[PDB]
Amino acid sequence: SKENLPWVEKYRPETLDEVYGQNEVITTVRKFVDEGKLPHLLFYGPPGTGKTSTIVALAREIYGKNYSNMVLELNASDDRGIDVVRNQIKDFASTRQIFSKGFKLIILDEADAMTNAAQNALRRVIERYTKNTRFCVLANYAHKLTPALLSRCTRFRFQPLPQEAIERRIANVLVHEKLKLSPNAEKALIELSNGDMRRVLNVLQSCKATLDNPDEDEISDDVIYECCGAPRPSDLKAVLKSILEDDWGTAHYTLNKVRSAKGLALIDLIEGIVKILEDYELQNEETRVHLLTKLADIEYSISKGGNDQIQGSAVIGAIKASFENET
Amino acid sequence: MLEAKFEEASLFKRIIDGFKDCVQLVNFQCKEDGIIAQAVDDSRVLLVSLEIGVEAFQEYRCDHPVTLGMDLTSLSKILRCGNNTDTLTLIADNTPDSIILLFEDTKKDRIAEYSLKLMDIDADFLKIEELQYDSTLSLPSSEFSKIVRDLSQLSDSINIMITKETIKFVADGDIGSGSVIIKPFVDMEHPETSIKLEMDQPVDLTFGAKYLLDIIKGSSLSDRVGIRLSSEAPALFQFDLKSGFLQFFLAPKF
Amino acid sequence: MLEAKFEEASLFKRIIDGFKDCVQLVNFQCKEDGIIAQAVDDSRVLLVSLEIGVEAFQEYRCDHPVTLGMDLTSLSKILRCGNNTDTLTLIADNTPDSIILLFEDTKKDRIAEYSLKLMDIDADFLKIEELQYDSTLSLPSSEFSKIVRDLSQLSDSINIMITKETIKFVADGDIGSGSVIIKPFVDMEHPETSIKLEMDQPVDLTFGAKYLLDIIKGSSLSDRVGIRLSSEAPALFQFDLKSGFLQFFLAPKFNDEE
Amino acid sequence: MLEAKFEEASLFKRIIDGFKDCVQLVNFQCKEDGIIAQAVDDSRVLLVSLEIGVEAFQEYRCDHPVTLGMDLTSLSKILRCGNNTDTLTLIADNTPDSIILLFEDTKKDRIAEYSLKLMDIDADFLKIEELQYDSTLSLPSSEFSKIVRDLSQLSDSINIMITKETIKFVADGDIGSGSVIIKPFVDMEHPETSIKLEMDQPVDLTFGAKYLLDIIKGSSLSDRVGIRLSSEAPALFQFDLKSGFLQFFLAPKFNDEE
Amino acid sequence: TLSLQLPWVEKYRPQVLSDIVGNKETIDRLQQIAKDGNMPHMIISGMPGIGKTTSVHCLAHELLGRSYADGVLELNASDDRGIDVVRNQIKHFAQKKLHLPPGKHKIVILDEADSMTAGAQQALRRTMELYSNSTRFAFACNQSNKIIEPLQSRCAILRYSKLSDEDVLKRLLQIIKLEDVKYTNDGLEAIIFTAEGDMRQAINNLQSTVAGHGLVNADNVFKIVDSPHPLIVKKMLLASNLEDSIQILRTDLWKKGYSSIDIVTTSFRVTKNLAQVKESVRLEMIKEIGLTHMRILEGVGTYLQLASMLAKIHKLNNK
Amino acid sequence: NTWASSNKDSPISWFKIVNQLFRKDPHRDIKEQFYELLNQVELNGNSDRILQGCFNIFPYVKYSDNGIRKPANISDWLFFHDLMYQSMYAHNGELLRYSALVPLVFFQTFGDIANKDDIRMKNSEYEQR
Ligand SMILES: Nc1ncnc2c1ncn2[C@@H]1O[C@H](COP(=O)(O)OP(=O)(O)OP(O)(O)=S)[C@@H](O)[C@H]1O
Ligand SMILES: Nc1ncnc2c1ncn2[C@@H]1O[C@H](COP(=O)(O)OP(=O)(O)OP(O)(O)=S)[C@@H](O)[C@H]1O
Ligand SMILES: [Mg+2]
Ligand SMILES: [Mg+2]
Repeated sequence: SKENLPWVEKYRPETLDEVYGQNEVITTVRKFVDEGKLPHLLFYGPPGTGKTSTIVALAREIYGKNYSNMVLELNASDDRGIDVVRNQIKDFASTRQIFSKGFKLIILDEADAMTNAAQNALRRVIERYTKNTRFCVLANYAHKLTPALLSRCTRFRFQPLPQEAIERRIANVLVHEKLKLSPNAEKALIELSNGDMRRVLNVLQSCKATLDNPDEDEISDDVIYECCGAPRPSDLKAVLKSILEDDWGTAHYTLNKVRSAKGLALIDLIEGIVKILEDYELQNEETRVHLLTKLADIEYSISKGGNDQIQGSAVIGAIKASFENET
Repeated sequence: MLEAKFEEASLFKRIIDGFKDCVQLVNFQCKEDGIIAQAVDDSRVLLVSLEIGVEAFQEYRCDHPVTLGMDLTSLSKILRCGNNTDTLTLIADNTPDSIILLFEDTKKDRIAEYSLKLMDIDADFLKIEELQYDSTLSLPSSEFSKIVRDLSQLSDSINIMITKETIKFVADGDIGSGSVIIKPFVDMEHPETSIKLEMDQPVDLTFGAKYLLDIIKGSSLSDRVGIRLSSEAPALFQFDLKSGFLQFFLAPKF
Repeated sequence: MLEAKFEEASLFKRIIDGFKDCVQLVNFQCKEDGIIAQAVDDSRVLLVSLEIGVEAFQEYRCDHPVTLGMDLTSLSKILRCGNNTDTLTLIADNTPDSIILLFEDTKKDRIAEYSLKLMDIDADFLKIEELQYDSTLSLPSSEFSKIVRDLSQLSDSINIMITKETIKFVADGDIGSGSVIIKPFVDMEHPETSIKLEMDQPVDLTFGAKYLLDIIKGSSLSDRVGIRLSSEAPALFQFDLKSGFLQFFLAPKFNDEE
Repeated sequence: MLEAKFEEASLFKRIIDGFKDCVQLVNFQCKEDGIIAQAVDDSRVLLVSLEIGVEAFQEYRCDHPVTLGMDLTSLSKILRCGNNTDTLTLIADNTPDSIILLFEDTKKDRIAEYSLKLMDIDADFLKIEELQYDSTLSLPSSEFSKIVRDLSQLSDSINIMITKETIKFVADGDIGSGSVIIKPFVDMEHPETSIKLEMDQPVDLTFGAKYLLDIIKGSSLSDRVGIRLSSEAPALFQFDLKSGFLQFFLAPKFNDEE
Repeated sequence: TLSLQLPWVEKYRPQVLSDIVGNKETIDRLQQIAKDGNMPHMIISGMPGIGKTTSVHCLAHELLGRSYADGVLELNASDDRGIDVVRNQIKHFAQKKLHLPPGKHKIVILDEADSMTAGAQQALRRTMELYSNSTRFAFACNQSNKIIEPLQSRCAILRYSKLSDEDVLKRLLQIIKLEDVKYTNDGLEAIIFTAEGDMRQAINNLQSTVAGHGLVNADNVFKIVDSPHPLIVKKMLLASNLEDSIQILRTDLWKKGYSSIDIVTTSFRVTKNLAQVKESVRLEMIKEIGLTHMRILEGVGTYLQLASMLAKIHKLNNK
Repeated sequence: NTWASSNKDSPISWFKIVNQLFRKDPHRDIKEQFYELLNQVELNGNSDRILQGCFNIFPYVKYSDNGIRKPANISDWLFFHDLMYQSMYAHNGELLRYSALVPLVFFQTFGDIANKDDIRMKNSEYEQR
């Protein structure tokens, strides 16, 4: 049953009308398929944008419910070498369908992990067998693909999910589940997503589990922040104010009590302070240079461990010394 | 439930030898009229299809069909305990997580029992067999194996061409070309060596030698092989069993 | 000195086949009552112990014991010249630097002679055999080989469990589990196929399948295999020879110990 | 043109088995008195030379000699279709780009026909055979194979030494040394097992074991093997056919020369 | 839907050497060679999508006439091209007997010659040397340095260059005339700008824009194909003030879904190929970019690292 | 004197590139020389051997010396190269593009018009290893 799959897998789009966020590419692909001219596609974009769902729904709309048989889907989980290409992909492209009549579809998902020799062998397979089969390459990084292979396909960039589409999907999930969500809670949820539907679905399931109730109540900002462990804008701005204006010992005490009262992480506070200070209209860019350099150094040091108190004091001192040049 | 006892474990071992290597996953289904099994290779050019009727067993009981999928390699790994003469019983409940293979010698003596883990495969049996094929022919399977083994050395493609009263296998590659031409004939001195051919339309198809090589394994199950060809569908190579058959459907080249 | 002539080079070749692969160094010692040999694998979980009495030879002369160590691989490399039917004579002086293997055909015709370099090994023969084992059983060795070959595919550990009138071999791993259950029985139609069992105490030990696989080789030396198990010591698998025996002592896995 | 029909495809298959592995390119030439073929290995220490007279065939027609070169590997790849009992006909025009091998069963039934691509090789047949050799000997080829297979294990060099009424093969390497000594003898109970030796001068030559191993393959063509040795030239190992022979000329090692 | 139509790159693939709008010198050279015959061994190198494979295909077709099927041996990177293939199949084709006109020769086309192993390339030397009177070799590669010097010594070297604006514009105008498409000057200009001398990519973008919107206009071309990525990165690095570069990185690159790895790597390329600033400042900017590249490869790839990289580059440019 | 066919199909011996990295031509733009040298270092694919060559040669090269700081700046690059080379065995070789930049720092820092003679070199490191 579908009630056992996680929310990321349960709510996977099955038709092209359930893929939100991407409109300019979805309409163009629908027109390509209706008019017949479907070229070799290259879906490039960040994780969680809906490239795999888009191509799966496309193959479903093209071949019907028997998609799992008329399409050759290869990914990084499967062995994709040069010999694998030579045998499997060439035998698939050269032959025809065993279930119906029509062009074939080869979905090379996550093809950014393929060997250079494999791409060099495939770039002539795409150019030779082009009247009976098509190629779809999904990628997160366009630098791992050879320029020859990159030039044979039409590139579609999957933009991050905007506010309207992610709110539409959230409303769809809140309709499918016996769940209510606060408006400010929804805004905070959209803020900690960066256009990643996977994160939204995961944390929505997690905060529904956090409710502890038969779901007769609502999900507020407190639930989201306590479940995702993300700092609140209130505590963020309080720490920033105490760092910018208050005394050194008082700033240290404030940072300690804020990061220990809710168990917040220093890296999340660093990213939040970076995001907040990005809107600050500042004087001569030397302060911004020092701030960015020191904050990136502290983040790279945190990414390897160390003393949290020493790193917090380093953040405080870096912000203070950077702002001391603004006078 | 599944409860099928083979008189000789050898029959099942040879049947599985046929799926061996060319496919990884097999989907079995037992029911009131017997057992069927289907396996498709990754490139989807070969389908291996089995049918064993109730009469092929020494004991068969089924009051509730069971479908079960498994890794072919795991199965063959376990399929060398039959002593060939051992008795083999396939056993499974109505909602199995495993398949039990039970080998026993006549006397109570030695009992080898296995519990193979199953894989979940979306049930989707194909029914691609045709009513009529362009041409139909049968010949000794050992002869077909030799024909395939000859030509294979020359190319990765072996062409089968059929015209009135003529069957011609051809391979042409780097070192040169080869051909084997056979003609229909009835041998009364023993008709299991005859070569029959019924042609409704001349055919000319090419197959990947690597696949024909997988298919010839069926020789171990039957003296003769039936080959049905069509320009409209995958070719059918069939090896008859006592109450049953092992079929290989192979898609022609371009 | 060493002077031992085997009627058929084949017997010695099969004996060495038993040490083969599972051990690298073998320490032989000839004496007045015959020849013995011991080899222990690197992990020290397997001991291969041989005894060939004077009567197993066509000619044996010993007025002064000689101990000699050698590389098993070197020995087997040379042990395929026996034609099986050739006569084999092992020869060595009292303070040898080498061991001479002399293969001769009945007629004077062809004489293949080898001079194998010896290794110096500290003489330290083990005497780990027990007076009484918890349980003792014998069965056809080809049957034991099949039992081991079956289960081996399933796991790196094969458990042997003994209860009154019941012997059960079990393996359980990734693909699933398997078991072979045998029962004691006397076959008068030919008792070399019988399965005997004497149990003083139920036993349940686990062994590393890789080692049992090395041990089954003894089938080529005897129709039956004797298995003696104890919770106090290494298990003993024994293959009798005419005047002699080849023994394999295998330490049970502690939980992870071959 | 070339038109040679072998009664049994098996004869040709065994002949080619002899060139197999040790040489890559073979130069055939058919003519009025039969077919000859020569192949030299890359290091030029071994020459394989064949002669098949007209009488070895069931049908042979030649009104115009044809020389043709080919890759040995390609030929053997195709040389397993003979069913051994099949009939084999070699066919080629006077200026061929290919060689046709035609295998047919007695009945019209099955006809396997091959068209092998030829290689252009500068015609340069060698005629290195000597009038007289220092020593000449023949013995069963299976015996010669065993002698070679024994010694090969010990060294990459096998020495052949001949003195009055004595033939001695010797190998000496890392693990030790070995020798096989044979003596001339006439067995009337069946003279195909006799060992003849005619010595005009004692000889002592060393050959690379890898090459002698290639040569022993001829056992499948003849019961006996003739070995002719000289200190002035390559040794000749010969396997007679009904109307023909397969010869292997092997250069002695200088000290290091196969 | 039941079947698709052939793309314009394959449908309008040139079949005669006159239809090629590539480098005029080499095109007329190959045309005169096909007219007179005696085609020598050749190696055509260049960049993807400029008319290298089509050029050699047209040359072989025009030179062999109807004997193209039995006189041309095509081997791509999709087929095995190891030592065994060169030893057996290529040698059998070169030794094959074939009656040809007294001005033609058998052609062995080897696509993607830069991917052949060293053993095969070494074996091909005598293979092409002993049969240079009845078999000719034409290699098509992107990097001539990947082919060994002994092989390059036995053949001519044809280096194909980028296609200027005029040639691609003329080819696109010919395609539009042959297809009756509604277009505009700014749309074709945007297409050529996003093509970057890539004729295949230009025709592909044109066909995609036609099948997606019908009218080839700059707005449609820009909405269906993003601007040349390297150009926005160059404008970001060449910014004079820190806030402008930060806003560019935020809006154009980060808010549109461009991964940090692509941004930093595109950044490295732009710098390496930069010519506006001096050598030392370019090396310092490359050093800072490469330190950011290091941090990113370790999984610390975020917007803060790129912001710090830009800040360090500006500090270097801050005298 | 045979070298025409070499100029026609063969690259620049890594030794010749090392000697070119220490040479400045007074008659050509420094930027054009830098891009020509970058292309030669990239085409060779053996940036490590070129750098090891530069490391063995730089103490024997004539370079206007103020306090031998130039060597101190180059120790930091060389350390950057060693970190990059260690990371090539841990990570997919995207970092290989930056390996050609480290040899070019020698051209910027130690390239002089005085360096007209070719310094021959050896492999002390293989012997030391
Ligand atoms: N545009 C979208 N509309 C609706 N749900 C979406 C959308 N994008 C992602 N999702 C959800 O996120 C899940 C994962 O989507 P995927 O297509 O697998 O992500 P992706 O774009 O392929 O990125 P990868 O797989 O990490 S490279 C889907 O099953 C949906 O539940
Ligand atoms: N000069 C040209 N004139 C017309 N069309 C061209 C030209 N160059 C390329 N094309 C088009 O681009 C398609 C592919 O060209 P190719 O020759 O395969 O590219 P390439 O130059 O070989 O680069 P590769 O194959 O990626 S190494 C052709 O089928 C044409 O449609
Ligand atoms: Mg995906
Ligand atoms: Mg190309």
